[PDB]
Amino acid sequence: PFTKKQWYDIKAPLLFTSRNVGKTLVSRTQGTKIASEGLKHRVFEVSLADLQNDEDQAYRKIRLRAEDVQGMNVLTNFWGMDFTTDKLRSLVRKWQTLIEAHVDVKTTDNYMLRMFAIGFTKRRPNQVKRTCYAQASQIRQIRRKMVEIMVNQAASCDLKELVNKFIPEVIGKEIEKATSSIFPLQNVYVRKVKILKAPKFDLGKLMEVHGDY
Amino acid sequence: TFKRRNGGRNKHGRGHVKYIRCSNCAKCCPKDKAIKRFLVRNIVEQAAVRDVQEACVHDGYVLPKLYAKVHHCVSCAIHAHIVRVRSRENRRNREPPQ
Amino acid sequence: MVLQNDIDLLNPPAELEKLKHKKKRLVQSPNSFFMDVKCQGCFNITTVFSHSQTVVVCPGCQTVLCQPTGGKARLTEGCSFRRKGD
Amino acid sequence: MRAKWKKKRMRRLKRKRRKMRQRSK
Amino acid sequence: VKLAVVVKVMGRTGSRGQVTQVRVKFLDDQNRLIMRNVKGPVREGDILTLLESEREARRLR
Amino acid sequence: REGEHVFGVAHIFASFNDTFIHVTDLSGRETLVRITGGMKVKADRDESSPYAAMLASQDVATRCKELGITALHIKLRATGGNKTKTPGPGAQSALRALARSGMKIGRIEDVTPVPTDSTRRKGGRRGRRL
RNA sequence: GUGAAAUUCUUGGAUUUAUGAAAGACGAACAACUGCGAAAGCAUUUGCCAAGGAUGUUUUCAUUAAUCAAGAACGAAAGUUGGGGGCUCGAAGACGAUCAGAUACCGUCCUAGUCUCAACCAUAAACGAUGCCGACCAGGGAUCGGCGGAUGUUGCAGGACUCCGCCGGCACCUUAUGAGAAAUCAAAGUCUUUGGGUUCCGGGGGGAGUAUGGUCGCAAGGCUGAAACUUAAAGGAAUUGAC
Ligand SMILES: [K+]
Ligand SMILES: [Mg+2]
Ligand SMILES: [Mg+2]
Ligand SMILES: [Mg+2]
Ligand SMILES: [Mg+2]
Ligand SMILES: [Mg+2]
Ligand SMILES: [Mg+2]
Ligand SMILES: [Mg+2]
Ligand SMILES: [Mg+2]
Ligand SMILES: [Mg+2]
Ligand SMILES: [Mg+2]
Repeated sequence: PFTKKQWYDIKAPLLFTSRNVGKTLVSRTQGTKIASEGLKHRVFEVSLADLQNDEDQAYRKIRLRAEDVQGMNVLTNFWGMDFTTDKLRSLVRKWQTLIEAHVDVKTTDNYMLRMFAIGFTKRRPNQVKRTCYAQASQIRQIRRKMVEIMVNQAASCDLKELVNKFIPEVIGKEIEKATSSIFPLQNVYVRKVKILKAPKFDLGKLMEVHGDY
Repeated sequence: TFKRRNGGRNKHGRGHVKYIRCSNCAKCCPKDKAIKRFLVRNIVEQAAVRDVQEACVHDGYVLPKLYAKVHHCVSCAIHAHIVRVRSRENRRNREPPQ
Repeated sequence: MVLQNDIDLLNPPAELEKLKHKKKRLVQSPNSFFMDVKCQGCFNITTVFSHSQTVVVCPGCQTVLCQPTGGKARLTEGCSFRRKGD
Repeated sequence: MRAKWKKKRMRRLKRKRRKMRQRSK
Repeated sequence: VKLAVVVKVMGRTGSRGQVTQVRVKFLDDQNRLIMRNVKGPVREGDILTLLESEREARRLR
Repeated sequence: REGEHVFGVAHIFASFNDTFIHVTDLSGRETLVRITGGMKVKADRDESSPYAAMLASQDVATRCKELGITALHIKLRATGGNKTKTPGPGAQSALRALARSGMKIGRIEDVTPVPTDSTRRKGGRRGRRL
């Protein structure tokens, strides 16, 4: 807010559609407060609706991480994908079965991350039962299917494809239709992703997923 | 004199049920006995939605909802008019209003 | 269906006892039977219990016939079923 | 008078009597 | 100083019933509808002055 | 530039005692203007009143024009945690004045901290008796 | 923080915002007139270990059974002995506030405790205020587990759904022709037209679950448990007023 500070602009990764993401501040050069080190904010919450210019995906949230500050830009990278409280609170309904699964899969880039999936039983078109529950011996099989599908689509090439299958519902739809032999399982997708560990900066692989700025 | 057949709670076929805390006084009440409600409301009300519509950057932004399950002890529920005292014959009426 | 005043306990309807519990019938009777399962090929004479509990085999290829379940043994789709009686 | 507090008073009397009796054995 | 015309009267409210809660719209901007309270006698079709146009109200105060 | 909106984040924190309007950078590690409802009133009871939040929102609107903050992301929250979770009385007016004081609003979310299962709430087992 | 304030924190930066690590406790929403267990009680995932009800059975033994003095297992919370842990909350204590007074209700800081391991205690409105086993006697729909049949849809024999039936369970609704002092109860019915089996247990209200003895416990205490004296009522259900 002072007469000092510099107006930097963030750069979303090339994987999305729009790279311009707001503006940010930093102390210019005062003493030991280096601008390069001070701009390692490393967390930016966006909606993924702006990054795709489509409004129906506003329920999502993308956590970007500032990796390297260069050329008055910040050059962020993926650091997480979560949900807004609105969608999660809207989904959980009474007279229903909630199934939650989670795994700790690992990618080739040594990006240890944790994935969470959430699912709900679906009533049939001709249903007079007012509850639509499931037996625990069935929800356990659903959870096993969720975990095995998660570790099947993961454990593959770099995270680029992993987020390429996150902004669409590829894991969620695959789990949905791989469990129809047990229950219909409506509204299935990845609740949130937590990055447990990053390998290193690696000094250059970030520029392979960024444009010319 | 037994005022209610179920004793004022909803316990059958079990001996113990964990409690909750009333949202107004923080008094421990059994989960089945507590008066539970689910309130769903707009973040901004009708007087506010008009002024927030044009203030929104894009017209495609649907206004967000908020959902809250609240629990009340009998004293707080009665004092807050969540549930009134009913007549002896109307006490058995478990039908929700409308 | 006023009450048993119209029906006769001695001579009750012959179909209503097809649905009561076996113990609760006028005379207790089993609900099971024996069937001579015929495979797709030869060796079609093997006799098995309806509510079987052991996974029976066939001399030819062991031709697994039935799986024991909570009730009637799960005959395979390939094995043909006909019943023998007294 | 609440019977709970009457029971508490009785317990206090009992322990005081026990102490008095232990004094003289 | 945003003159408003009383649009409907929502019955006398308050401890003594002295305040009367009404709905008004601005003469500068007809389409904006607010709720306020007024002392004294008020009938529909009247024009009422004010000082602060941002204060809101509640139904059946 | 003009038209295209520079976005800040308003961390409205409306309890039953105060009302914080805190505008930060997208990261949240910066701070543009942080004013509570208690700054604009001379009695520590009226801090949570809607009019104090109205005044504080007017001041944040005045401050956030000189730096080019042309739109806000609102993250409304309440006490949260193990305590009360509904937003305070001043939550709406503080928002409403933002709309009225020529300020653009982006996404509106609720970020009240909810526990999956909290520690013991204060007051005792019998609760706060009046 | 409060109806309102103060005790307390704070320009050495309190409150607030973002990131990260650690610690202990706790398992929201899903969660129900739903499930399991002898009761107390039991709610994140996964693996292991033994156990259990119900269902199915043209498997087996053949009265092996029901209830039980004595005698035993288990038994919320608080409490006791040590070791660890010690986030939050919080008996005792202190302070602020209200008040004629406030050793209380309202605020804040907190000790034992709240968590866990190895031992003790043996009590609760431990309640369905309703011991266990067996037979019969109205109807109805819903629901949980298993099984039998029919049925025609699923981005998929079987699973999900629909319909009928049987056994077992938690309950619910209507009505006595039943019972009851009544509230009410489908069992609290089949009772002067009194008898299916068996265990425990009450004899007007106090004194009193007190005294003492016995006995278990480190203790707090538990089990067993009177008498003198006093009293004409105490009490249950419903009714009309008054508040
Ligand atoms: K209730
Ligand atoms: Mg099923
Ligand atoms: Mg009463
Ligand atoms: Mg049971
Ligand atoms: Mg109990
Ligand atoms: Mg949970
Ligand atoms: Mg269940
Ligand atoms: Mg004994
Ligand atoms: Mg007892
Ligand atoms: Mg069934
Ligand atoms: Mg007597």
